[PDB]
Amino acid sequence: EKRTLIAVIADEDTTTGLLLAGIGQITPETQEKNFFVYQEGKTTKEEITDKFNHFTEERDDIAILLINQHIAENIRARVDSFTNAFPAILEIPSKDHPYDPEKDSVLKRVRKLFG
Amino acid sequence: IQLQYHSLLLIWLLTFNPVFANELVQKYLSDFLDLLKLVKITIKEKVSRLCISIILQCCSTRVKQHKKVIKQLLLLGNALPTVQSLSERKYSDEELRQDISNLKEILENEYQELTSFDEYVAELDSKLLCWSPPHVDNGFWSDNIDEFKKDNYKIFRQLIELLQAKVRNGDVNAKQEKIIIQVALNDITHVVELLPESIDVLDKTGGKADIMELLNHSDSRVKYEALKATQ
Repeated sequence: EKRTLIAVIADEDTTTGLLLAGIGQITPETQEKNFFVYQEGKTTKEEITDKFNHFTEERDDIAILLINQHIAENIRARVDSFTNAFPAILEIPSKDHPYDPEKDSVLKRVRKLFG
Repeated sequence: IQLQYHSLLLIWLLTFNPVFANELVQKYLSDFLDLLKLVKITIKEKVSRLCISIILQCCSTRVKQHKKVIKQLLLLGNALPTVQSLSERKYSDEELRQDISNLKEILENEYQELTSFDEYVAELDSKLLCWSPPHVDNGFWSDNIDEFKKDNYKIFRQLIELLQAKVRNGDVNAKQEKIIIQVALNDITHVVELLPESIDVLDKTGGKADIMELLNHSDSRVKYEALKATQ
């Protein structure tokens, strides 16, 4: 296999728990952990975009991005400008914020053509 | 109630002529939704009927630029949600009911081709408020950053004049003055954050001096937005 890793940009309630019970958080020979804590009001938005680039372009093993809406709304331009296939960025709701099916990039594209 | 009914009758009589309504839209545009709000609060059947009739006359096809005026009214004054509520609401005035239904149809037609850009243009025309629609979220602003500037800041020179007027009012402590001082500086900071080329035009036009004066002294919101402008 060529590309298998799962990557999660989510608060501690998601990346640390839930899927982490069966998904893990560390790479076979890396310490990056393919995740970002994203402390509320602590992690920089520029640093958030840097981590998005890290897990989408800088390293190849990541098969999927699983990103919370909190970063996505502030990272809107970066994720909207990303048009590749392999990382398959996937937006998720977090905390109280629901899906909001009129915001995320992929579903925006789908409504753009053909419905 | 009698005074309000008389005022509504006078407004309707004046607005029966399309030219009068079109001219008033350029000076009393906010009054277009103010009358609708007064009717919505007003419980009198006849007064509400008169107010709805006046509103519909303002949107009458005879009135010059009827489509654009109706769209702007629906987008800004919430005339479309108000008409939806009126349709949901019930009244015994058959004439008032018909007038409200016609106003609702006009609002629906106006909103079928509506956009927040009209609200942004109206706010830029006002330039005497504290907050603007684009501050709601990062969605519309994503385009609005290059909307007022016309991709080159050329169309934004009107925004520059609006900010200059808001800064002239900023030296005073009036509630509208402080609101404008905050809003113009916040919009300037939002626009400058992307494509800083136009910032030079703002910088040459006194942008740095305006930011310094906003945070000079005797200001709370003016400095609160000059901090973002200079950051």
